[PDB]
Amino acid sequence: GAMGSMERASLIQKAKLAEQAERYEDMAAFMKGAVEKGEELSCEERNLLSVAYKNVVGGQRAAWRVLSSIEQKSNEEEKGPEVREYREKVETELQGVCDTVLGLLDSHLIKEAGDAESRVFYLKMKGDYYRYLAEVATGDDKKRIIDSARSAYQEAMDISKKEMPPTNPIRLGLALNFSVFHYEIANSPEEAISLAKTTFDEAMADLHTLSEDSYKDSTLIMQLLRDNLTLWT
Amino acid sequence: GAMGSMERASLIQKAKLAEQAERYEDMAAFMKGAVEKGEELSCEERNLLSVAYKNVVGGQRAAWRVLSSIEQKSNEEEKGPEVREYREKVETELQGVCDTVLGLLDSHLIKEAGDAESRVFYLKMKGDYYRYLAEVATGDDKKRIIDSARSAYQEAMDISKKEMPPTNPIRLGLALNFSVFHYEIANSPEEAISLAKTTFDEAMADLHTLSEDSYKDSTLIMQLLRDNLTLWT
Amino acid sequence: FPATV
Amino acid sequence: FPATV
Ligand SMILES: *CC(=O)NCC1CCN(C(=O)[C@]2(Nc3ccc(Cl)cc3)CC[C@H](N)CC2)CC1
Ligand SMILES: *CC(=O)NCC1CCN(C(=O)[C@]2(Nc3ccc(Cl)cc3)CC[C@H](N)CC2)CC1
Ligand SMILES: [Mg+2]
Ligand SMILES: [Mg+2]
Ligand SMILES: [Mg+2]
Ligand SMILES: [Mg+2]
Repeated sequence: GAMGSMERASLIQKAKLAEQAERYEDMAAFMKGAVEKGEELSCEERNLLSVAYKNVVGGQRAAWRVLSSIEQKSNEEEKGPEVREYREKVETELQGVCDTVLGLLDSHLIKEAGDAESRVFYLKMKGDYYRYLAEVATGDDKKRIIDSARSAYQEAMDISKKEMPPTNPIRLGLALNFSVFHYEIANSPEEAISLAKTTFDEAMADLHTLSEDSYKDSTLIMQLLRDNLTLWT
Repeated sequence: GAMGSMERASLIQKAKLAEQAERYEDMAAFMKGAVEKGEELSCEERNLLSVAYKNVVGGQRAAWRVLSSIEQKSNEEEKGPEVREYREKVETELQGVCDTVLGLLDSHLIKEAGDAESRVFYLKMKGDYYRYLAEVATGDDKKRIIDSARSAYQEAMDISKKEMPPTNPIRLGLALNFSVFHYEIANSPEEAISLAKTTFDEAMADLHTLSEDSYKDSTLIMQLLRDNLTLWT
Repeated sequence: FPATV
Repeated sequence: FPATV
């Protein structure tokens, strides 16, 4: 793409600079360039990719929610088409970012990912970006978008339970996000709560095996599970 | 431009939505569209324009400072051209935003602004965006860029002192920013301090004339003058 | 809004 | 960094 002339290592270096500068759109463009070099990503590189797009789409989602709230209130004086148009503009940009990430995953990150840690990470991301599409979907494809998220999360869950310990941060983060999927997207709050609780309790029982540094990583995500459970119960 | 087909009123409405959504790049694009309709701007519209670009360029300046710091440290192991290249990329985008705002002011906001409040506001903005150019200037034109800022601020100051009371928020904000120009750009800290102190004291003496709401507006900016004075003395 | 990572 | 408006 626009990054085709830049060295892979320079793209990664610049992604790290962009992160320090809180330039997440640039960070994402650099990481997209790096992915498009065609080589597999290391753990650190996978995390740069995820951070960049999480921040970009996170900003878009927050803006979409503000606009959707304003639009909903307007449909409870007539102010014309502008609120819908601008919500649609932000929505279309959001969808474009999601399609970009899903495209990277499909061409060809997932198919080359053989190790559990990489394959679960990418399948989790696939679930996440279909979940963001589902948040804004209102038409004929809504059910299929929801099912695409579910299917990606479920494949990730199946691999994670076979291949990773219950405290592995990727396994924990996957469960956290799939539980949110159940609560917010699939209208399955009991499934959400059961998943969060089971994940927390199984992790608790495996903490004894960990170093101090691994313990810190795992417990941080466990706290997020507890935070959601507190919100939901 | 890209906004040529959108109604002026719709652009303004969308700028306000973009502000609520913290979408400042969109806000700026909408306001640029509105300016390019060719009609003068109301007070509220001038403030939308200024808010939008202040936020866009503010983000760019913060990123540039992070990158420049990293670059300076690298020139105190050799890591190649990437840090300079990426600082240059952000710098060029910053300069582009400044050139866009200065272009709006020159074509044709300033020349149509006859009332003191509008003309001082636009001349202050001209000074501000030349000041941001000066922050990153390192070459042959640095002195001329600094002088362009100074000249715009000075014209604004001259009109403000003739036409506005010492508590007027535009007069106060102009003085605040011109004082910063002196301190940070012109290497004139004594001028900066004298301007801030004189502006504060003359405003203090005119507060008695104000309503409660005007008092709140004026005193907020006076506090910023005091904050700078505290930083500098 | 619930926590995700 | 000093205050501006
Ligand atoms: C190679 C790899 O994927 N490592 C996993 C890291 C574990 C630590 N970590 C995190 O805890 C945060 N991000 C994250 C992202 C995705 C998943 Cl599945 C789990 C965790 C980053 C720091 C935050 N305070 C918490 C989440 C980074 C990834
Ligand atoms: C028509 C017009 O220009 N009105 C001036 C407003 C006065 C109040 N105000 C502010 O105090 C902030 N912005 C600002 C911008 C430019 C200048 Cl010259 C002065 C002030 C906005 C709110 C902030 N907390 C303080 C500065 C908006 C403009
Ligand atoms: Mg749509
Ligand atoms: Mg189960
Ligand atoms: Mg340059
Ligand atoms: Mg003087």
